[PDB]
Amino acid sequence: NAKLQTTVKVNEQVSTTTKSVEVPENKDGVKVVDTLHYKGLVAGEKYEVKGTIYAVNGDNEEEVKETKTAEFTADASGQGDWDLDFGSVKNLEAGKSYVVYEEVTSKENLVDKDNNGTPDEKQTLEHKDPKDKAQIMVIKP
Repeated sequence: NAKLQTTVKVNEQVSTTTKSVEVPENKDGVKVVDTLHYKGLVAGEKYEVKGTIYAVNGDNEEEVKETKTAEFTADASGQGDWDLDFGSVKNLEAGKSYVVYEEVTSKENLVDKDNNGTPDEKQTLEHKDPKDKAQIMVIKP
């Protein structure tokens, strides 16, 4: 029911579903922000987010380059955007591609998974797509 899509922004360049940003190499730092587009969350609840940047060659993810955790609050309508700011990310190398993965977990138990009338499980979302262009940056010279 709940869905998570993501959009990576590098400096002012924004990846889309049809076009990953091609970013001129700057090993001293490029600013990376990932927007989480969520739907189907519980209004006003806190959620813990863990974002990861991986070097990606095909479907195979290589090393983790960067990690960032944060706590957000779900919009009143249970759908909206969160910005996870990785800050200045170093040593993204020309000729390589990097993908952002997101993991979302409610602070509180919200799901009655055991069908006992009581929330007993956290609501969990994830977007870990190595082929999602919207979450990919390509570094160029």
